[PDB]
Amino acid sequence: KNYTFRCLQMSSFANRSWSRTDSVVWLGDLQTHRWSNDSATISFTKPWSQGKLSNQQWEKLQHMFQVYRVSFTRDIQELVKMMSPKEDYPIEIQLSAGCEMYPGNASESFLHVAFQGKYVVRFWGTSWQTVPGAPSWLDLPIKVLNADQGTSATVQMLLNDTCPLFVRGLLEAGKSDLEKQEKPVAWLSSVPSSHRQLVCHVSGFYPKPVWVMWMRGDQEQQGTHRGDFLPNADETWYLQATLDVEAGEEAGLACRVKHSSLGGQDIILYW
Amino acid sequence: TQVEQSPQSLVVRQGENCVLQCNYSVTPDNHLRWFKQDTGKGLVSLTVLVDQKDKTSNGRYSATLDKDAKHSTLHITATLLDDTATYICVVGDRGSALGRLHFGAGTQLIVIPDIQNPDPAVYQLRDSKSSDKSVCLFTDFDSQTNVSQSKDSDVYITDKCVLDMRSMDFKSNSAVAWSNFACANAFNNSIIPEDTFFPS
Amino acid sequence: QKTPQIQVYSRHPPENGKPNILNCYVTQFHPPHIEIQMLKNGKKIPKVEMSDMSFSKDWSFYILAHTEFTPTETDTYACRVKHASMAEPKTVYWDRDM
Amino acid sequence: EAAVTQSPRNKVAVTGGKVTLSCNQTNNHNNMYWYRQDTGHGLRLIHYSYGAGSTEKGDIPDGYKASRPSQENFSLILELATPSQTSVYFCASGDEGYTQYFGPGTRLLVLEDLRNVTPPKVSLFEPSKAEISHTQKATLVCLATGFYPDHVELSWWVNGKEVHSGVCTDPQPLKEQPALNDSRYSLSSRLRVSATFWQNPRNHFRCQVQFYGLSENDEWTQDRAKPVTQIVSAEAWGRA
Ligand SMILES: CCCCCCCCCCCCCCCCCCCCCCCCCC(=O)N[C@@H](CO[C@H]1O[C@H](CO)[C@H](OCc2ccccc2)[C@H](O)[C@H]1O)[C@H](O)[C@H](O)CCCCCCCCCCCCCC
Ligand SMILES: *[C@@H]1O[C@H](CO[C@@H]2O[C@@H](C)[C@@H](O)[C@@H](O)[C@@H]2O)[C@@H](O[C@@H]2O[C@H](CO)[C@@H](O)[C@H](O)[C@H]2NC(C)=O)[C@H](O)[C@H]1NC(C)=O
Ligand SMILES: *[C@@H]1O[C@H](CO)[C@@H](O[C@@H]2O[C@H](CO)[C@@H](O)[C@H](O)[C@H]2NC(C)=O)[C@H](O)[C@H]1NC(C)=O
Ligand SMILES: *[C@@H]1O[C@H](CO)[C@@H](O[C@@H]2O[C@H](CO)[C@@H](O)[C@H](O)[C@H]2NC(C)=O)[C@H](O)[C@H]1NC(C)=O
Ligand SMILES: [Cl-]
Ligand code: NA
Ligand code: NA
Repeated sequence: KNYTFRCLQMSSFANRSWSRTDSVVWLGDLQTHRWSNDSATISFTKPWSQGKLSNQQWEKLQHMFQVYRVSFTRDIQELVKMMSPKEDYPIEIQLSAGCEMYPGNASESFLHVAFQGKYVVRFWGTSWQTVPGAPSWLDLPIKVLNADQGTSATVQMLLNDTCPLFVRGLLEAGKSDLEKQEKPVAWLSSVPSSHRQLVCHVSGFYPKPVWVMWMRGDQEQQGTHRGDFLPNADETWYLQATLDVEAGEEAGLACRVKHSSLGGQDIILYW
Repeated sequence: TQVEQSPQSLVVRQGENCVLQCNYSVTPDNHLRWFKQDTGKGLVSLTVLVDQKDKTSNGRYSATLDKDAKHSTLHITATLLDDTATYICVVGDRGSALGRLHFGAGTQLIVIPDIQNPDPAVYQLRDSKSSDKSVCLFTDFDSQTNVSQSKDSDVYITDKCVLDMRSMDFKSNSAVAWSNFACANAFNNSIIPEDTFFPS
Repeated sequence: QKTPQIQVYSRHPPENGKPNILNCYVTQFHPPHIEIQMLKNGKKIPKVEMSDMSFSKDWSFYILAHTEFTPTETDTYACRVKHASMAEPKTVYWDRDM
Repeated sequence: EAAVTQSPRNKVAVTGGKVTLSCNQTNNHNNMYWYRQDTGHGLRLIHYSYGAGSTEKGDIPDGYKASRPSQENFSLILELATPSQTSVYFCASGDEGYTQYFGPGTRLLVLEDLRNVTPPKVSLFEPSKAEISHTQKATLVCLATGFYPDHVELSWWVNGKEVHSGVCTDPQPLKEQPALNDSRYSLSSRLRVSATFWQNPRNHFRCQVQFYGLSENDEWTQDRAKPVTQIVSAEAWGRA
């Protein structure tokens, strides 16, 4: 039960002038913060998004980011001018930052930077560095970003101390939302597929771990194709399992669904 | 402007201390640098302040910075004549070349020098080539004396000026007057000391 | 420049005449500039809520458009997506059986 | 000691003329910057460059073109000079760090017309015997007169070497005809030495005035000599 905290940033630069930066923050599969370009301040999307920080501690932290966002926008603009005409607009930059919480007050922080949808740069130790696969021209940006000692000290304190502290508080304040149990509802349906395809729908369950198999009596069908986990708007999950069968063979088949919320009483739907 | 300096200008006597103020609104504020600009010349870096509550020193120059207040002061202890200069406050918004420098308009400092032993006199000097032409040199007066221009516009008189014979540790005021007129009646409009030596 | 996958699905089990939420989950696209419409019989539904855009470990973007709807035997519901990657807009119709 | 040089150091130009301010730097700095200094303002950025071939607009780029032909050289080009571009221009360079190393400055004056431009006459006045006996000190006085505009550098030279000790020069030149619009200027300077030093007849004293005016290429229709950038000096030997 190791929760990963993710501060996702997306920045788009269309030309020299026009740009926008939007962020979202995840603790596991729950959104905690939102920061639209239009908004001057970071928005809580949960009651407990402030964690265990005081109002004074949060203001300090928010201000750090407010300066960051404006600063970052100008830096990228200047870095483009520096590399010009090697690299040109439009430019897409993504940041994935945060810390992965382990038991026994253990964690591991990270700050990954993608450029045009490719992971090129990370903050490691006490400096920025390129990763394997990165183009060599980024060495000048990296040299320049590593010149700024103030930024380095700040990010170090942010990744080493501030992240694990904050996230450890989040886990306490948002315990009831994190550990919530939402029950799945299931329903059946069928379509042709080159031979019909039976579909077992499972919707409205939390947390994400779930077990869904087609069965005839007590015989797990090997042809059961589990689909992707699709989200609902109310922060519950949707999954479907399909089984390809022949016409007149649908009789006998059932869809069994196991989930922690149901607590023993598995859902069994017969065709 | 995001960088304001105070006072705009000030006058002090040799030996006295002065405090120069810098207040800024620059965001973010990575570092603050104090320059010295002698009249005509270029920019000489005195010190650079980086920390949240930094203090620096450079002989007679010491400075402080408080980033919370966005305030910095430059202290000059025991002013000398050579301190006569403009003092410029510059804030950098990055710790790298991606930064823009934000410049103050400056603070003009004048240091009035301490004339040890005055000996005011008006002399006549002769041109090395054509000996008929001459100038009148009012010299070796104290700083409290003021040299005014002549009533006659054909007579020219310069502002007072201080030179420093460094090897001897000696300073002297002077002003020059010429026309096309005698030296006895050259600085009449100026209120000159009564013990002013007029040679024969 | 990756091309967007689209998946249409209902929150609750679909019953004719009975209010429900219809979801459109667009994923695996880049760059993140995108237009997502939800249609009823080819016409643009008003007041369609949109989740904040985000991205996965592989740096691919995703977004969940959703809206209220009441399914009938006649009414058709779809999700229309315009992206730079696709020459023409891709329409994916809802099928309650799928 | 990352030094930066500028040329010219002082320039008189006419309206509509072309003026090129150069900046050389041997420190292998990628980044170079152009500023101008005006009263009531701090240094204001005009153009900057992140490397050879690149030029980027500053805060006040209007009326200026930049040029970075090499890592070493960065030029500011006034294509059509105007009086408003009268200023002191400072060049700078730097690496990836925040420090910018500034050049010594370039004084540019842009005149409406060059008709009134005239070099100085220079006279050296020898110390009075009265002063020598009274102080055991000797004051030479130099006098630059009849020049326009007021872009002069007066310097003292003893035995072919420049002297700073015991010198002071008027902070600004005075106008000879304050009533007239384009008055000629006069400037004075003093050099004080010990009597024994002045009395030595092997000591050669010289007052040098560097006048800044027209170049070879500038057009000239008047009859008097072409008032070009030049030195004028006066000199005298010591005597017992
Ligand atoms: C990160 C985990 C946080 C967890 C805890 C908080 C969670 C709550 C939710 C918050 C949600 C936030 C949403 C945003 C999430 C994404 C952001 C995650 C990454 C954080 C990075 C923050 C950087 C902080 C520093 C900064 O703002 N740098 C700014 C401003 O720096 C100035 O101002 C500072 C004031 O603090 C400091 O001066 C003060 C100082 C001086 C001397 C000594 C000490 C201090 C600096 O010296 C000074 O230079 C600087 O412009 C940086 O360069 C910005 C860019 C950094 C990211 C670059 C990424 C690589 C990009 C590669 C480009 C390649 C493509 C090129 C074409
Ligand atoms: C902050 O911690 C790092 C080590 O932690 C690693 O880097 C972080 C940014 C984050 O990604 C963690 O999950 C990583 O485990 C310290 O870096 C070391 O610093 C020492 C001394 O300065 C240096 O000798 C080592 O080379 C660094 N280690 C590595 C792996 O590069 C850093 O000093 C810490 N800073 C502060 C202010 O606490
Ligand atoms: C910079 O890019 C933006 C965003 O693409 C440009 O704004 C767009 O302009 C086109 C017209 O060609 C419109 O169809 C879009 O609706 C505009 N989008 C937005 C968000 O405004 C902008 O014109 C570009 N600016 C420059 C100077 O090139
Ligand atoms: C994203 O946010 C930035 C920062 O607020 C916007 O930049 C501002 O744009 C407004 C309107 O064009 C100007 O009044 C400000 O001068 C800009 N501020 C700064 C700090 O540059 C930017 O326009 C926003 N982009 C979009 C597409 O909404
Ligand atoms: Cl200016
Ligand atoms: Na005397
Ligand atoms: Na000299």
